[PDB]
This record gives sequence, structure tokens and C-alpha cells, in this order.
Amino acid sequence: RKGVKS
Amino acid sequence: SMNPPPPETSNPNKPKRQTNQLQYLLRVVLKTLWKHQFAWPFQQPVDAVKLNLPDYYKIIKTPMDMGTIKKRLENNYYWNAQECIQDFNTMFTNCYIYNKPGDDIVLMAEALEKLFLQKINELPTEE
Ligand SMILES: [Cl-]
Ligand SMILES: [Cl-]
Ligand SMILES: [Cl-]
Ligand SMILES: [Cl-]
Ligand code: NA
Ligand code: NA
Ligand code: NA
Ligand code: NA
Ligand code: NA
Ligand code: NA
Ligand code: NA
Ligand code: NA
Repeated sequence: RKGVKS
Repeated sequence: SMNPPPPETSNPNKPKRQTNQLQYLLRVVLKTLWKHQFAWPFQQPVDAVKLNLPDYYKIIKTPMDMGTIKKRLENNYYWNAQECIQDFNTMFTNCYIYNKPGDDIVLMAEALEKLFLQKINELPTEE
């Protein structure tokens, strides 16, 4: 729900 | 749709003490998680308005984050170390409720939680 963070 | 106010962090009506374990929770446990490369999604309340997460506070009714925990420790909000540990656990559980396996934030939470649990296994002697 918060998407890509890498 | 709106963000709620952040959790309470200072209550002058709650009694105040400093203990070996509370010091450890701030100066070792929280400090180590805070400086971790994966800490940033967890360092403040979720701003669901700015992040465009309209359902976040429809789903998460006990929000918690490390910025709040840090302030609670700094303001002697907790009397027992386990109250602080419980807030960390709430923070991780919220992440696993809201986000799906495979989501980057879940891998981040799992790594931070394993590190948290390792540090809690070295909780120092109680008074
Ligand atoms: Cl996502
Ligand atoms: Cl004290
Ligand atoms: Cl970070
Ligand atoms: Cl709601
Ligand atoms: Na206290
Ligand atoms: Na402390
Ligand atoms: Na420290
Ligand atoms: Na790191
Ligand atoms: Na939050
Ligand atoms: Na509830
Ligand atoms: Na939260
Ligand atoms: Na994942």
C-alpha cells in the first residue's frame, strides 16, 4: 500500500 | 480522511522514574534502530494525507512509531520497560496489518524487528 522503498 | 493528532507523549499526571531498563531502551534499543538504514518509515507518525494513504487510519486504530516512543522515553511516560516494548510491538504489528508480504516496508520491518528482539534479549538487570 506504501510502494517501493528500496 | 484526515490525519489524527499524534499519540500523547508527555503526561505530567503520570508518575516519573528512570530505571536501568528504560535507559537501555532509549540509549541502546531505540538508538540502534533509529540509526539503521531501514528506520526512516518508522521515525514519525504515518502522514496518511501526505503519503496519499486514505485508508490508513480506517485500518490502524493504535498507531505507534519510533518518534513517539523516543519522546515518551524522554518525557518519562513509561513506568515499566515492558510498556515501551509493547509500543514497539504495536508499531511492527501495524506494519504487518496494513502492508502486504513482498512490500518493501514489510522486509524493512522484519529486519528492524529481528534487531529489536535481539537487543531485548540483553535487557539489563532490574532494580
Ligand atoms: Cl505497496
Ligand atoms: Cl527515578
Ligand atoms: Cl533511515
Ligand atoms: Cl476512521
Ligand atoms: Na516514568
Ligand atoms: Na529512557
Ligand atoms: Na545512546
Ligand atoms: Na543500517
Ligand atoms: Na502512525
Ligand atoms: Na481499536
Ligand atoms: Na502506526
Ligand atoms: Na517483503
